[PDB]
Amino acid sequence: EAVDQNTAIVGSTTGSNYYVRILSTIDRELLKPNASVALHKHSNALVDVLPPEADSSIMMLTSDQKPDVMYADIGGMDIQKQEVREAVELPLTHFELYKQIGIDPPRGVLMYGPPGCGKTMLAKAVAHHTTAAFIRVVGSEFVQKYLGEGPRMVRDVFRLAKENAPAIIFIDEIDAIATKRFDAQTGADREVQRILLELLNQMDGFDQNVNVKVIMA
Amino acid sequence: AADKQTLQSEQPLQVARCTKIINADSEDPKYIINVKQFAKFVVDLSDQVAPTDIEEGMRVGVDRNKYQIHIPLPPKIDPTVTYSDVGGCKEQIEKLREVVETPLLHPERFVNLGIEPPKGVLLFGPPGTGKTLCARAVANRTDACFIRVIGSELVQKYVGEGARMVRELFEMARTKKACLIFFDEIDAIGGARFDDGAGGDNEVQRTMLELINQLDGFDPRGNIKVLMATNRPDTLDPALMRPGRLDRKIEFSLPDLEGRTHIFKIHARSMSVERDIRFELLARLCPNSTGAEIRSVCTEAGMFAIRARRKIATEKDFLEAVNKVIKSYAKFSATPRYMTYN
Amino acid sequence: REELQLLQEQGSYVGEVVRAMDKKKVLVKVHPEGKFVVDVDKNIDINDVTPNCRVALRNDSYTLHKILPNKVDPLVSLMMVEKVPDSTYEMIGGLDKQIKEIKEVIELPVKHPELFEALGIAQPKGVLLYGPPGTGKTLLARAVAHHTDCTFIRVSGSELVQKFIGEGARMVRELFVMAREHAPSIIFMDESEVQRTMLELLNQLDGFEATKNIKVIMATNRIDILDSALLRPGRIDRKIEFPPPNEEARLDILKIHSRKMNLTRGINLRKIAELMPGASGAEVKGVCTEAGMYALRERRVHVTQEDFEMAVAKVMQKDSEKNMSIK
Amino acid sequence: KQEEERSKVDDLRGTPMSVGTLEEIIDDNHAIVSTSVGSEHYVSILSFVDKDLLEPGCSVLLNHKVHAVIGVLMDDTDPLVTVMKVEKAPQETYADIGGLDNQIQEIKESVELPLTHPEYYEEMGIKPPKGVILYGPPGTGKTLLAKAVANQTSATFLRVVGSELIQKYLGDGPKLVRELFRVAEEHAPSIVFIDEIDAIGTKRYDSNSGGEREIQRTMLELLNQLDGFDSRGDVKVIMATNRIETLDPALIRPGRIDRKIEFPLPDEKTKKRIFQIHTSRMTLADDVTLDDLIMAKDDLSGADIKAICTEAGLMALRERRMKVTNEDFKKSKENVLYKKQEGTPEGLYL
Ligand SMILES: Nc1ncnc2c1ncn2[C@@H]1O[C@H](COP(=O)(O)OP(=O)(O)OP(O)(O)=S)[C@@H](O)[C@H]1O
Ligand SMILES: Nc1ncnc2c1ncn2[C@@H]1O[C@H](COP(=O)(O)OP(=O)(O)OP(O)(O)=S)[C@@H](O)[C@H]1O
Ligand SMILES: Nc1ncnc2c1ncn2[C@@H]1O[C@H](COP(=O)(O)OP(=O)(O)OP(O)(O)=S)[C@@H](O)[C@H]1O
Repeated sequence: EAVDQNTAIVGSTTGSNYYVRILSTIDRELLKPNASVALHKHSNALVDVLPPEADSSIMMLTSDQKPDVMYADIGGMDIQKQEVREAVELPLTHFELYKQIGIDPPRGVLMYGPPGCGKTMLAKAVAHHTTAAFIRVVGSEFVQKYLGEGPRMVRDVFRLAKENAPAIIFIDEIDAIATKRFDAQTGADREVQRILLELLNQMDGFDQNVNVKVIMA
Repeated sequence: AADKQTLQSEQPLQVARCTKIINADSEDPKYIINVKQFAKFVVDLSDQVAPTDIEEGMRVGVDRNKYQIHIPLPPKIDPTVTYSDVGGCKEQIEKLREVVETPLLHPERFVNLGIEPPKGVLLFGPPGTGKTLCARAVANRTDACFIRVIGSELVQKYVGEGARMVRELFEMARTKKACLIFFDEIDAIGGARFDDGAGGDNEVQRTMLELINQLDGFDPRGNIKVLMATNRPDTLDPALMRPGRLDRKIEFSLPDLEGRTHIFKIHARSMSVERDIRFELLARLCPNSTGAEIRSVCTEAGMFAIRARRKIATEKDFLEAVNKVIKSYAKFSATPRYMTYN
Repeated sequence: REELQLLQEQGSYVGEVVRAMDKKKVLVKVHPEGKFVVDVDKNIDINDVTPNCRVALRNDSYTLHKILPNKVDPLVSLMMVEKVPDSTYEMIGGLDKQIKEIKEVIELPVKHPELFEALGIAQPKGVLLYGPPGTGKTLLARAVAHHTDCTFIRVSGSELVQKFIGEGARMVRELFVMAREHAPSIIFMDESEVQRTMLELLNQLDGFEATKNIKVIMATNRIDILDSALLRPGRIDRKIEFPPPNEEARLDILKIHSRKMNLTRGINLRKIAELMPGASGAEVKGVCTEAGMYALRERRVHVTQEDFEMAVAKVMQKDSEKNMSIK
Repeated sequence: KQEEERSKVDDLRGTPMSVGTLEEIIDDNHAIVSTSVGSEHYVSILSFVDKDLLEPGCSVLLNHKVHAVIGVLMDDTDPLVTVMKVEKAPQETYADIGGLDNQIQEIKESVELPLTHPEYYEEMGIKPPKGVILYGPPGTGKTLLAKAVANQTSATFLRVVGSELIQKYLGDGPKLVRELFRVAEEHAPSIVFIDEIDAIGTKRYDSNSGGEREIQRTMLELLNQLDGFDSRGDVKVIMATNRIETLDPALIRPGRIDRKIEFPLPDEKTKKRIFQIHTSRMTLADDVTLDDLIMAKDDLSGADIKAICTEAGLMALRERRMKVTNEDFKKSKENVLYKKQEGTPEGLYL
């Protein structure tokens, strides 16, 4: 927070909190959130402010690690393939075919089937075809020690997501981290509770322009 | 300002950080210290101290700049440690008479027959049964002496502090003749050497080793006897089940009926009742109970004797006392209320 | 600009004063640290020491130097979380007696505090709008308390249930400082620091309130079986459920989510609402979207009724399955 | 003069001054000081302040640079003592006899009569009850009967909530136990009341240190202080809960807590009086029969009756009606209980 003209309060990554005289260099409104700011080693004063931060631990693979798979490269997933195309790529260009009919933008999706139907293969191909910023994570690293840790992971993904674009961002896990059993005080209940409440409370029903189709399977 | 000038002379005289001792090397002082919070350290001393008294389980003076050892003391001390009716259980005091009284009376039956004197007992029985009474009922005949020690009194948060109180109890034991420390809850004191790669509840471990050391072996006991109480001979050590230490295992359990009549005598005579009443009917009304609960019964007949102004307890006072405790306070009131029987 | 060697000594931090005492000393308890008693500067008073107001402690000799406003500061961290200005009344259609209950519990303390305070007590504080999550409950509550426009600032109060609540929260009453300095606002929550925060709610909302009850609301799912130390009737006054919406409400929401579409004349919506089994709020919207998807795969601009019926066949079948009527 | 001696004591002090928690007497006036974080040189004490005000191991005024003891701590006005030390003997002994009458007699001849006349144990050689857990279903009268004995008294009453002892600092709660039992020691013959200590066992926080290793230490200080040593004598302490599952049995055992007292949710023969008295101070269309409400809820507490008898009047006065219709009682009771499910089962005895 800021007390007055060009003098403010910053916490730090050193552990404690400080109250600092800040320069006239940074524009007087660039300090609304707890934004990534720069201080001095010795004498602790603001020099610059960086608005984004916090990549998602691999950050989208960035270049090439799309497994190079086409539509017909998939052997036989035609309803899942075809409908994912209908609900991913056709919305991505034709926002207005959803306007002259008047329908909705998209959200996540659910898959199922026996182990060995090429379950990640569709995600491989749709990552290959697209243009967007395919941020991926996986599920079973969500179960972690500190308070709201995986919840902080989900919000890092969402804040970075809304920072980039409503482009396409991806998660692939449903099973055994988010079962429907809310009601058991049986182990890691802080973690089970924060995962379930995080999934629902960041689901929110909608965010409406972000993170196209978290595919769960 | 009664000493203010000398306080302006102690400003160049200041040393000795707290720094509890973990352990040492051999052949040399070479001790090992954690401070409190930071780290660990393998230390060596300043020269003008005694390397003798820097033993394990202690917190020494330590320099700021060189961490060299300065004078210890015990900086963790003193708040650390919190018979006419001889005749309770019957077959027990006689084995008590044996294992305590017969070494403390004659080395005639023992050394001449070629046996060692039985010095320790493993009591076992449910709680509320009179381990405390028989323990202290030893101390009519010895001289007068007794000390009582619960096991979980030694749950204090420093290494060897419990071992330091083992030092304290064994060096108070030899000061006095024919004395009785009592032990209880000897499971948390430790009989089983549970270990995997954790390094946790180890003050118990080294305290238990200190217990085996000072207990039996290396100048044995003499005119000191100590009873150990439990519900189990199951969670002990085979190093005090070393067959010449704790070898009797006096048994008792819930009293029969007549034991409860005797406890009725005991907690009838020591309070304000009338001397015209019986107790065997009450003894029938207590199929499974303890003499501690007989104390509760007598104090509850005293509660009825408070309710009305009664110092001469009727039979009805103890009737409604037992009816209170075993049927109207066992859980609420309503396990009876059907005939089917009478 | 030459003054900026003043920068070069002191990041003189925010100080934490419980209260002052006599003899020109205070009690500063520094931000992750302990009690350090010191002397004060000359340009602020012992009189200027407000109870639990932060100060600007220089760290030269811990000279108590300046006193700083804004009084808590995890505060705007929560005040920069609410920020959902949603839509209007006409896309609600059917929980209308619940809207009149929302009138009774919310809008009358907005309009007339002393027509319930003329009765002699405080006002109700919650409705516990439980049910299947997402019947438009967001849409309902956020819209109807959106049009009051200045008396509902939906904190959401539990999004980091482990980090907003206790990990920076004093005794989460930064929320209550918000409730008092934004006296027209409303607190919205989800689900033992939660239990401690319940106990400070009970320190406040048990008849000890500045700005009238404010309006603390949580709505749970899956079965109302949280820990029952919250569930005494003198902890949450009213309790309102959300039934599955009926043929009238499905018809009304069907007109709602069909209106904006490119419409074909000659349709019967009641038929579609009769086919629906009373699902929880907006499978109306599911049928509308999947009929738009059938129009998307095909190429049309008129959305006839048979397209909606194919979407009914998509998102109404399973549940299905007969040779099972028995009962 | 005195001014120069005072100034020299003030300049023995170095203006950044500090505070640390102690352990033990070091009898010859050189000391050693833990801080919060405990860095402990062989310190002195500024020898004009009284070292012997205080027992071993308590906060004093320290220095930052040579760490030396400077002054006695301030008698720190924590938010507890204003609540712990009960100011007035408030109200509400018995506005209305006929709520319990079973353990009113019990709490009387177990708390008043041993204490207020400590001469019956002279005759009969009996020890007083030190701790009695009054417990039962939520909304019975435990807090009420606590206030009842708190006004109807001749002893300095004390009232403690169980979440008062829960602060995030290290050793804070044990110090609060220390000052708590100083308050329990240094008034009078006193009646301490403790409430909500079943809300302390399966309980962990975020404004907190290592959870199971924090209030284990605090409740262990309670253990070592309450009915340990520091001779009991005549100090009345009453603890109250709703449930018993999270209770460590180390405190439930005798020596520490003698009598165990439940409370039944009452019979209809007293429900008629409790419903009447909760409806005694309002206007009501007297044709309506509370015997429906009295017979209906099979495990009612009195908070149920409280919320019913007030909320029916609230539903009537909601539309400004002085007197209450029976379907306003319907609306009231079906608000108050979530799913008023006491009909069949049963219902069909019948
Ligand atoms: N239909 C298919 N025909 C041929 N090869 C396939 C097919 N599906 C999968 N594969 C092979 O398996 C890889 C992808 O399989 P996955 O998509 O990972 O299946 P899966 O996800 O491991 O199954 P799950 O997730 O455990 S249910 C491809 O790179 C191919 O080598
Ligand atoms: N066999 C007995 N004969 C006489 N009095 C008895 C007997 N058993 C119990 N009592 C009485 O009940 C009390 C039992 O409580 P204590 O012995 O003081 O504690 P305790 O629970 O027995 O100790 P532990 O658990 O056995 S080590 C005795 O002090 C006597 O007052
Ligand atoms: N004079 C009285 N005699 C008998 N009962 C009364 C009397 N006055 C009030 N009551 C009842 O006693 C109840 C007291 O409620 P409490 O015991 O305080 O509820 P509670 O605080 O939730 O208890 P907890 O859950 O253990 S904190 C009221 O709800 C009344 O119905």
